Amino acid sequence: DKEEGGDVKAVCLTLFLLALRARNEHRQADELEAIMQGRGSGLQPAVCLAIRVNTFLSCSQYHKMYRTVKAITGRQIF
DNA sequence: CGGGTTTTTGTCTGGCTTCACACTTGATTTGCATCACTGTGTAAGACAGGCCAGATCCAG
Repeated sequence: DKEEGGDVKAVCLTLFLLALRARNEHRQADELEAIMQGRGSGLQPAVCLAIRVNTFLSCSQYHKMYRTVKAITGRQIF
């Protein structure tokens, strides 16, 4: 917070990417980049909105599907 | 119109990873084209024509 402005999460993921590249890995690096950016392993709200609308899903139906996926998989895809 | 002072970076430098890259063939798994059909088209209004009724007219 003294000289680097004061953003904690930024320094955190930067140090993690540096320590990861130290191990010269690309798989994990790309995974965390996609997670932190919001492009892989998890849909944007507009994307799931388009899916729910263009497939005629009811709100109740969509909630049922969301609940089932979250219960079985354990990871929030929608 | 271009001098100071940190940012922003590709290297120099050579030596350690973790993935990349030739071949099979028999499956196994995805991806995509094809075919006979579907729904949404969904109540009233204008006009001519036959028919008596009753008004319009005729003549003893």
